[PDB]
Amino acid sequence: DEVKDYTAENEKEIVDYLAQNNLTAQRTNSGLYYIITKEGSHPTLNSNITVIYKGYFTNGKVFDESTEGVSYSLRTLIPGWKEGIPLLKSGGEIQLFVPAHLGYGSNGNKTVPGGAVLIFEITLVSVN
Amino acid sequence: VLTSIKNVQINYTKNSGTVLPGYTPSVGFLGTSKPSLGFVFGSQDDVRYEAAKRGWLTTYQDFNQSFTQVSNKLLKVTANIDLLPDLKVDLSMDRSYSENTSEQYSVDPSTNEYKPLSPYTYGMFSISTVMIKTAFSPSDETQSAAFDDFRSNRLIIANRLAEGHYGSGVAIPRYGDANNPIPAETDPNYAVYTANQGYPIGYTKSNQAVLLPAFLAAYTGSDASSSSTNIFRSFPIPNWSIKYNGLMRYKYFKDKFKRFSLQHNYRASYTINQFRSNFDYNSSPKVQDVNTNFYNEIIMSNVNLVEQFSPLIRMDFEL
Amino acid sequence: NKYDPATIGQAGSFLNSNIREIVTAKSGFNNTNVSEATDYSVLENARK
Amino acid sequence: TYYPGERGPYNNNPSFGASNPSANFGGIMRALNSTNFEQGNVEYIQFWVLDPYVGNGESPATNAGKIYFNLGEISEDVLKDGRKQYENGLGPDQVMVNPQPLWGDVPASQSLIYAFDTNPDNRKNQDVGLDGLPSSREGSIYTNYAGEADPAGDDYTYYLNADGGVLERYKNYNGTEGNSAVSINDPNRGSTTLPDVEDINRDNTMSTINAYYEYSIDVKPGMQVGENYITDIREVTNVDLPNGGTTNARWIQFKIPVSQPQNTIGNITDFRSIRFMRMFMTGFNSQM
Amino acid sequence: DGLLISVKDKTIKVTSAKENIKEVNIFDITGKLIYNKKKVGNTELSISNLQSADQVLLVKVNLENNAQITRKVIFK
Amino acid sequence: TIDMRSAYAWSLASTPFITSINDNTFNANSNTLEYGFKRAKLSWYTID
Repeated sequence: DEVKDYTAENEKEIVDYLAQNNLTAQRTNSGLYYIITKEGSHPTLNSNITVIYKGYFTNGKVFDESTEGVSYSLRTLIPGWKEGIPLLKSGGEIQLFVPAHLGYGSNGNKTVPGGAVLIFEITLVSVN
Repeated sequence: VLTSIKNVQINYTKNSGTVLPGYTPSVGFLGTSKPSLGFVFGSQDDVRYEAAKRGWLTTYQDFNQSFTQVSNKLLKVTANIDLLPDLKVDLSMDRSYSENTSEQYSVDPSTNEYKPLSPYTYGMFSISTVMIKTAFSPSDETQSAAFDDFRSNRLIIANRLAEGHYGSGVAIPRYGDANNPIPAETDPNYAVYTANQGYPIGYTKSNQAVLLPAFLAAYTGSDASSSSTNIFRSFPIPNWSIKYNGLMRYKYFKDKFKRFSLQHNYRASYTINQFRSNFDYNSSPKVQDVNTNFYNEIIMSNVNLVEQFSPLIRMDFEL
Repeated sequence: NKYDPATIGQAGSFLNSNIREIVTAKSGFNNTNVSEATDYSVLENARK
Repeated sequence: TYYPGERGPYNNNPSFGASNPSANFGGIMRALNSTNFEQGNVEYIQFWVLDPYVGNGESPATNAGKIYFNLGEISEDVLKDGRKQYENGLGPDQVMVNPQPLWGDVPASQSLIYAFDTNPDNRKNQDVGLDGLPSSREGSIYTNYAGEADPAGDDYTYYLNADGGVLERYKNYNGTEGNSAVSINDPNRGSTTLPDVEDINRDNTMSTINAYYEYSIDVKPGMQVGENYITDIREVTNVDLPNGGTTNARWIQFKIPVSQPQNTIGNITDFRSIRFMRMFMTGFNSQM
Repeated sequence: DGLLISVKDKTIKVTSAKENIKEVNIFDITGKLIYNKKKVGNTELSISNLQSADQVLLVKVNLENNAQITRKVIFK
Repeated sequence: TIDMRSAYAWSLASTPFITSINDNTFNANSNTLEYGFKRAKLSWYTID
């Protein structure tokens, strides 16, 4: 077994990123940093949402792009989304700083290395 | 003490193939070398990006033909051992791996960049293994030790995969904790949560990556805490054939016996008839399926463990 | 369409969880005029 | 042999002897190997039958009834509960439906092969009929006849293990309980080994559609050619009998055109899918 | 030798293992062609059309490699 | 001809309809034990 811990590394990288770029992010008990830029007029664990998100790394390299609304069940997503989406209503915009343990894990997948912080810009337009 | 081995027959066959459409330039009278001299003589190296940069790929942005690659690997190691003067042992190690990849492509009008589109992979796998550790265990419609091991190893493999995914930095989320409580009876996922409460969130009892290595460890006699969780195996385990004309030497010269030979064979293989890449395993935030299992990079339908004592024993003696 | 197996009974789909059961296959449709011969068919042990 | 005054299998009518015997039915059904009547050009149903009002054991002239044929998608759910009952999955150690499906125990597990094992104990616990009860718990479901030895009325009796005439020995030969004995030397010889399953076409699925065409014929003492789909009548006068006597017989050939159904039950419009053929007798006052 | 004839109930299922059926001829014990399928070109055959006034009927099938094989069957 | 008088090929049938799908003559529309209240006895065989 080659288990690798990145919680401290991810947290310090997020702190450094928030120090370089002037942004204030609240921290949850699970280690997720979120910035809610605006709200609307809340999705649950069983709810279909439409997102215009965009996910990149700490260096600005985008690994996932969605300029058109995509429908998700909010129960099949990464824990970072499960903890960030119910924090805002339809029409709001949020920015997540999901660490490795709340994202793709310590092993990751192709084009996304393990132990990497993922910055998501999500625009929730529907909670159908 | 190692002089028993006499011959080590090693056969290794590697076939490769590459189909590239959209090749605009033509050929000459005696042939061509436009892509690369190696490609004509079988380099098999990447030429797609080079061809796009050189500008001799199709500029059509809706090209429906797919670039294809094929690879076949076959290892057929054979060895002979003579541990005893009247005992002959033959060892065989077989491994077949076929991988076919296909992908559409586009050429960027600017800078002529080769952009792949919807790449997928499939193929077959087989490797010689040894599963004699549970071969003689009693197993029928009423009892089976190997099946009990299969049932038990699922939780161990799920915990190992969770540790691999969740790198021990936080408590592993499970279906029985407060963070993921059992839903109401009207919830569609109530049955899934109730069936496996102590398992990690992304690794249930029906997850392929959980119960495939568990099955292999249970039916090969390996320990679930240290068995390999990888789909493919690299080192084939030898299968054996033993012949013994030795009992005739003790006292059977004048003990009414004129011939005596014992024969034994064991040959076991592990085969994946059709594995393939999964499109759901991508960079999208969706990581769980309808069964709340993490998507696997490689998906298969059946895995076959074949074991054959042919024969288990052969006593051939003439008086 | 609304027969999406991914969105079974989420917000406005025409399929319920009963669609997963052969016994309650007919009741798995939110529509009214659904027939066991036209709209859908069932096989308990269909072979691939 | 049809008994209108005798209670049928899985019948729990509190007042059966006080009801009119002509209002009851006795029927059987069968699957068709070739379901495309249009391609096969299936033209009619032809049967040579024996007139039961002429022979030595002739029925009374007042015992006139009707025989109905049904062609098409007929519901295989013999016991209407929505669940396919197969008795090869029953047993004490097997998982049943948590609520009792109104007819007895039904296995909750998906069936794989319609076959029994060779364990006599398992065979006893499984071969209990379409009700799913081993003749001892049948009183819970069939309360009106709980005092009888066979409350459901589905006990099987071998014809050489019975008593009486030829007709009497076959009265319980079609029972679904106990008709799959492991040993062929058993006094109550099974007559079959396949478990009794609510699946006639052997497609593993229990159809519940009732879209079929209905034809009918009359059974009357004075039937003649030219009506009631009668095409030929053959009269035999001197028939040699094992007791040395003589009797008269009258064979009647019926040709019911498939293309001219008398009624249409359900939503069926073409003969391209005719999967089940059923025939049931009704309207008779006494044994026929 | 490669063919698996079977008569379950008023049907004669003919399956050719690793070969292709070309023609199937069915004869009664008299020698009358009660069935003839001059053109199939398929692995699996299902006649299901015999009259079979008697029980024993003779079937003669030739494959794509011209392998005349005859197997007597009892009609059930 | 297709022979249909085989004894072992017939089994106990379900409750039929006598006029149409809306005909409750033999209690065929009943969802209770009354569905089987009109079933008289019938033995189908071939004398050995």
